[PDB]
Amino acid sequence: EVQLVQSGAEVKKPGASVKVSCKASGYKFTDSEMHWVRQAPGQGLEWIGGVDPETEGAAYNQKFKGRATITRDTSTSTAYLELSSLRSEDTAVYYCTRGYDYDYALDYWGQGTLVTVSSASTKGPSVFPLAPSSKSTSGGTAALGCLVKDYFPEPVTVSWNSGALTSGVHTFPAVLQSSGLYSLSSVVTVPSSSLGTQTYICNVNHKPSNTKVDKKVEPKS
Amino acid sequence: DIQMTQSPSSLSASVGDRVTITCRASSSVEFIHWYQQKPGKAPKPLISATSNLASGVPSRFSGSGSGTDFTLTISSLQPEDFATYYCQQWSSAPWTFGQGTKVEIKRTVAAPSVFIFPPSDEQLKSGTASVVCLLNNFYPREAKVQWKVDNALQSGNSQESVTEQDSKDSTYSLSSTLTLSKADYEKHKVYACEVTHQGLSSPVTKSFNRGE
Amino acid sequence: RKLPFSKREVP
Repeated sequence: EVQLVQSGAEVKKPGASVKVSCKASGYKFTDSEMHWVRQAPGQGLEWIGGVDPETEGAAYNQKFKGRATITRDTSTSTAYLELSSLRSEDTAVYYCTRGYDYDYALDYWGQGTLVTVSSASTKGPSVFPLAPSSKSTSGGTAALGCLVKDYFPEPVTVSWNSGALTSGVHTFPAVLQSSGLYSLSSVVTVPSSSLGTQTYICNVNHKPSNTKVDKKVEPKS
Repeated sequence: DIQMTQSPSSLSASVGDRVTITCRASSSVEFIHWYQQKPGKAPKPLISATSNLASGVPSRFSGSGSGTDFTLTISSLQPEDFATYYCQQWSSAPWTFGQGTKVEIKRTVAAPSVFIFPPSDEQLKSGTASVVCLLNNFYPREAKVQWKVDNALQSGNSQESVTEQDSKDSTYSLSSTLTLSKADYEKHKVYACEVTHQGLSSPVTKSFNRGE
Repeated sequence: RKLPFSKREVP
């Protein structure tokens, strides 16, 4: 199975540089190209550049020439994108993607790495339960969740029960609070009949502040 | 550079409708590739070299065109086709993409299921009270949430966000958070979330009494 | 198989 695993989200100050990694597996790394594509709020997708490991060089889109450095370590099957002199316009999700054949679309993509360019201080979130109770029931179903409050920058990821619970989950887009900090909620609807036997834990991850929080959400007593 | 322009930038259609997305290149290209991107996910290959379905792509997708004019057709739109579609060329350097086309799904009206969450005791210890109101699985998107504290209509102390359209049932969900200091929260008894929606014959209120 | 950018042939 082909996998492209990227490094975690980062916050960087304007003028600083960022280096993103893309660890490849499931194919012959030296026999394919690795490309970098970004998705910025302002545009859709933009090709940054790429590398064919059997060339000792890299290709760049003229827009990024002199500011981006694309490298590769054939021994660890890892491709890297370094972007320097970071500006506000560089806040974007950066994807690595495999260039397999000229007649075929970029067939495998990394999960993306959000890079935020800001002078503001990183802040880890506070995680609070959204407890199921008589106020969060609907025709035999109970809603419950986690409130992930006051973090910076984005993203926060939320899983339920280490990813074993996915059905009925809604992790909401973050809201920007007046303080400049973000907040989000992640909810799930489950049978109200099994609230005393099942365990619901939200796994909260905020890579920029290295925060990992597991919160068990119990019915309110 | 070869500029890729898609039309329309967004469209909405019902399940079973036939949908078209055009891609125009500012200069002739050998072919284009199409990608499909679901929200919060990486793009996935959809069509290779104008008309060849990528691996695992259902038969309802087709691609046609040549030179500067290309079309993606979805013969029977399905709920899981909610995504942004992108065309791309690499016949000329730099490789360029279209701006994307958001495809949204029209479906029948569905009333929200409304839930209310008082602040946790842990949050209260920290000096703040966030009261969360959840509107689950409704259609259309337009929904009105009003916060009422001891029956007084609130303004300027809440924030809301809506999810992307669900990939299976094409509904939205909405979260609304009322934030007050622990002192302001402790001054009042009744906390009510009042919901107005096309699917509700009259507004639905979910409420609780502080410390109950 | 021709690599997209480099056009390198890989059998």
